[PDB]
Amino acid sequence: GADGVGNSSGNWHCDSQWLGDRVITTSTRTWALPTYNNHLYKQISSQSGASNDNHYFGYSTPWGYFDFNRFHCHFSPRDWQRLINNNWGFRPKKLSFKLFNIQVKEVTQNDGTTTIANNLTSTVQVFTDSEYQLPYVLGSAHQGCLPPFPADVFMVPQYGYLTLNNGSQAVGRSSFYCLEYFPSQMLRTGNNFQFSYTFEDVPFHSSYAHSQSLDRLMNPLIDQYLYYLNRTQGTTSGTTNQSRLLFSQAGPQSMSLQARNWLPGPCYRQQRLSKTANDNNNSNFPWTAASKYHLNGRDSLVNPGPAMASHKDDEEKFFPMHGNLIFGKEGTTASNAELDNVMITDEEEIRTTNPVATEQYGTVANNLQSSNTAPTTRTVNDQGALPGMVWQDRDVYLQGPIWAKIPHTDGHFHPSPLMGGFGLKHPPPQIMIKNTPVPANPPTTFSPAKFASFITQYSTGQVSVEIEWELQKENSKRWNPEIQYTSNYNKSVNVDFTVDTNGVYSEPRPIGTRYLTRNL
Amino acid sequence: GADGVGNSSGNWHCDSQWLGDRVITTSTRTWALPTYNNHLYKQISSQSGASNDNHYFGYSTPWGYFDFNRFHCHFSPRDWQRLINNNWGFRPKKLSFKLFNIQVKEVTQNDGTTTIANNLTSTVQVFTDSEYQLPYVLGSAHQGCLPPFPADVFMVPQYGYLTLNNGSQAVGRSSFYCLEYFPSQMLRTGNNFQFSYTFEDVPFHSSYAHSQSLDRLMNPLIDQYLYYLNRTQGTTSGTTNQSRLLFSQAGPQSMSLQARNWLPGPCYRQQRLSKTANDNNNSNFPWTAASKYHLNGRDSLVNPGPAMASHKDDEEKFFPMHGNLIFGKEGTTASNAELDNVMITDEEEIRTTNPVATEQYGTVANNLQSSNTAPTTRTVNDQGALPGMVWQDRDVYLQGPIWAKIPHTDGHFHPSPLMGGFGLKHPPPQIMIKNTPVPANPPTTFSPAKFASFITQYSTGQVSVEIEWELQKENSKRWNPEIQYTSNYNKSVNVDFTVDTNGVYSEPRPIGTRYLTRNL
Amino acid sequence: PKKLSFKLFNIQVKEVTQNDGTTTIANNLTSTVQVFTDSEYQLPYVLGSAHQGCLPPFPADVFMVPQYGYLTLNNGSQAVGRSSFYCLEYFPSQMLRTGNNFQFSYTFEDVPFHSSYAHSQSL
Ligand SMILES: Nc1ncnc2c1ncn2[C@H]1C[C@H](O)[C@@H](COP(=O)(O)O)O1
Ligand SMILES: Nc1ncnc2c1ncn2[C@H]1C[C@H](O)[C@@H](COP(=O)(O)O)O1
Repeated sequence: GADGVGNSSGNWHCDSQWLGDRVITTSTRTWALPTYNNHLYKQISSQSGASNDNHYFGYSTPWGYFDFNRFHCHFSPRDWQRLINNNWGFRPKKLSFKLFNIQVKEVTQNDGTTTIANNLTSTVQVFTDSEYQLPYVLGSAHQGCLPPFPADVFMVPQYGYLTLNNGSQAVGRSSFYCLEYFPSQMLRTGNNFQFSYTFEDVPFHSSYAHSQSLDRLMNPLIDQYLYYLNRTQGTTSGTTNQSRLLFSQAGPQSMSLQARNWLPGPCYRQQRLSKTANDNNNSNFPWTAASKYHLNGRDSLVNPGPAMASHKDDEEKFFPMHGNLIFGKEGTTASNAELDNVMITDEEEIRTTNPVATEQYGTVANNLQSSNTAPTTRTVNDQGALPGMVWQDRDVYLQGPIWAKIPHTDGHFHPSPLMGGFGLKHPPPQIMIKNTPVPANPPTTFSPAKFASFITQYSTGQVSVEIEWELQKENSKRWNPEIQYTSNYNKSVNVDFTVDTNGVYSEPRPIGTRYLTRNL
Repeated sequence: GADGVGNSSGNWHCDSQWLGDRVITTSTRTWALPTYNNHLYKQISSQSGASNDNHYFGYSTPWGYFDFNRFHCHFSPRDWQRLINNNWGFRPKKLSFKLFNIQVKEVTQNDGTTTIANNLTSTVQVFTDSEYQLPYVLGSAHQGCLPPFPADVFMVPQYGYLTLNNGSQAVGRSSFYCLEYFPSQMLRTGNNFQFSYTFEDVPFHSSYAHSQSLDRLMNPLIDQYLYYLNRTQGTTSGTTNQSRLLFSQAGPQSMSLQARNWLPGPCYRQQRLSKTANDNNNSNFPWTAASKYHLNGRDSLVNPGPAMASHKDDEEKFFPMHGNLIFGKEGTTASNAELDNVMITDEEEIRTTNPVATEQYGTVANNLQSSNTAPTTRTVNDQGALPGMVWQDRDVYLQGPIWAKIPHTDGHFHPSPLMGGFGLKHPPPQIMIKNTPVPANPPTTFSPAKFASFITQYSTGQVSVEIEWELQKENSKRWNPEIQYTSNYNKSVNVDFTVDTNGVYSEPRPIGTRYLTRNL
Repeated sequence: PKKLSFKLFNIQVKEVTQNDGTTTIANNLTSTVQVFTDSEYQLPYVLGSAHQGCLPPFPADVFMVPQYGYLTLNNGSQAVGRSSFYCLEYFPSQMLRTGNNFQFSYTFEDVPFHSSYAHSQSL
């Protein structure tokens, strides 16, 4: 598209309607972009002896980027409700990215007054990493996404990437990337940017919860025709009754003893924590007692491990040591905030397919029992994969991640984003943005010296993201009502999901996705 | 249709699927029919001096009838949920009635043993009052409908009608009806009955509740340009300031004083009752203090009067003297049951359009105020209709009535069934049923005497009712979540809407229809 | 497995009466029976749990048709709000009198051959 100065290069498209078979979410926000790194690429690295498991090496780029890898970027509270309460599952389909109404303001600090004006002849630069040649930095829960509330304005984040490193140093195999060596479209006021993307085939999310259990799958009325051993010694114990091999036919009575066809999902035990700050051990163990992995001799915390249940029945107070995603309430410092200032997510719908995160896995034998030796039991704390296991993945919440770029390696197992969502080989490419550097005043004499005197300026405009969603409708013969998400009809202070007395949108609680029931 | 003995004349069609634009409810139940009134039409009437406001005159017919004027006859608990939580409104469209799998069993009491067998050569008789010539006895909350639970069997009710009466006596203008003077189809085993009906145009029900109020409709920020009088005397009161006419311009501050364009709905004050059996007056006033009407010098209790709100804000304990429909729990005598044995329905969603049932209506002047006379106020307890009034009708619950035959008179006002539902000029006609009388053993000598010796027999079979429902989808731009009906996810004793330990379906609570919000 | 053909026939409905000390059994011709197949897989699948009531190994043997019972999500002896109650009457079913029959055809999906072999080599 190509138009003029006094002619808007786009309209405000923010709406969503339903097709019963699918739903299209249109979102528009206002963005602002500073000049990052002073038009410079900078080599960043770990502090000279400041930390060990946090060593790193990379670069800081003068470029910014757009992101909307949060569900609340596209769905409104209400829409999310309809979605959750009605559909077995859902998925992404298409994508439409649009940049418009661009304005480049240049600022000057004269005396003690900052004046801002229009630099019409100035441009901005956009390009999309569709060949996936730039390090994919999205899908890491970073901030700078689109505001949940449409009326809010946001600052466009800065691009920074990491590389292979040996402590504070780097290896010869490390990689340096210049985004200037990429063809980019430059835009003046009245120019716009267009982009269309098509999601790959990716399994529906589980917007459902099982009404049956793995162990409670059989028939309560009929007995099995299979036999198991339940008595090794205990006979008609009185006279001459040491031991005897006795077998029983499985019945509704021997419910946790019946033959089985399937196993629970894998596991990686997490430490149990209480929300009550006195049930816990009087010691600081969020690192020395937490489950972690290490690569290249570098410890890294296994935060959202395999999908495991948060708590067993009749507790609802013990959450796993970081066994789930925790969201921070609006207005709360990034450094050591209170327990009443965060929102911990409960994964208690997957109890029927998944092992409890804090609890064990089960029992394993590890000896040759006999008259000479007593049978030994081992408590299994870590279980790899097994032929016959079935599990449910995590959950997506209104403010959770949407997709994630599956790493390009030789092998993957069950490539679903650990933080939750859709694992994509080729995910919505990265869209870069940056203000074209404008040389300040040059000398009448020639200078070979690198240019570093530029006019200070920032850009602003609108951005629009349209996404189509395929839906999986609900087909259940459940007689009684199922559970639905709802607002408290009671007389209330402030309205859930709303601005306050001085204009600040706030998301009260996290929103699960599993409210509807399907069988096994 | 015409087939044989060992050939079922129909299948069990009980299911419901959705079309997003409409929903079709198919229901099948098993019915049983005795021989009523001993194959006789009987003249019934009021007891010789047993009651005065309960005097009556009519007849008892040997016929039975089919009824399904209850929503739970067609919708399952779950379906009702989907319906309620998703649609602005709904309505009836088509109808399909089917009778089949008929069996006529004749019983004989020989000694002390009742033997039951097959009388194949016996018939049953059906016909549908489509000319509306038989007194419409449906839409009166009578019992004998189709069981909420599909597995339950029901007894087919008996037909009885009333006529014009003068106390215990009747007038010459009274009417006697013989259902034998109607053409009816007789069916043997293997015969079936078919019937299709088409609902008329009738306004959608309000499956919504207003998010705005009548008095709270204007703009909170801007002031009106209209003026009202708010001060008659109170001036700069000190010296020589008796009285002065002063007017104010309506503002957000004068909120309950601003000019108005609309009025609340009509009213007929009801007496206030408390659920706490000690707040009330120590006197029995359910008749001597209740609002009632009288025709022909006969008192009749105004049970579900005009649609009025049950209680004002911050109470939820005071219900109107019969100002709403009350349902009896499963297993509870018809005579003086406990308060904890009934379900009282709350009409607290229509607070914004309707006057409170127990509270007053407002203030009216009734004198010519002056220096000589002080202004007089009258508390209005009864308000007819008024140009500019707007009201919401009652509500339909999972177990409430569906339709009602609007009486054929010279005039109607707002012909909506007082008990709630769809007022129909021509509602689903009455379907009659009766076992064809079989003469027992006759004498070898001729007798002119009326025959009264018959073989005792009862009929049984299946019945199927299919109804199509037009839906009005939800189109709201509400940002925050709306309230939804849901089951308590908590650890529970018995499951809501389910059979118990010995096989008895029970409906826990009444189900409203207004969960979604629309503006004014 | 590849294909499947299910057929019900020669149905007879006998009704019994205990009069004095003698049980008499006779024919109730006008009586029906009801069949339906969960093809939408909406009823809890209770098969494949080694239960009894299958078809007799020996053809000459007669068998009793088992009863349907299912389980749901539970919290000890209690149930959760997310539990599910199923009524098989809310399913369209075909009713049969004497002389009526039931027909059904099914097609297995692609599933790897079973190992009717044993390796002559070792790992
Ligand atoms: N989010 C997501 N994306 C892709 N695949 C998923 C996902 N979640 C579960 N799976 C399953 C579906 C396939 O059966 C399997 C392919 O693994 P492979 O290692 O590709 O053979 O992985
Ligand atoms: N249930 C029902 N049936 C029919 N009409 C209804 C109903 N509820 C409200 N109304 C309104 C709709 C029309 O504007 C008006 C016709 O009244 P009339 O007296 O017919 O001129 O009555």
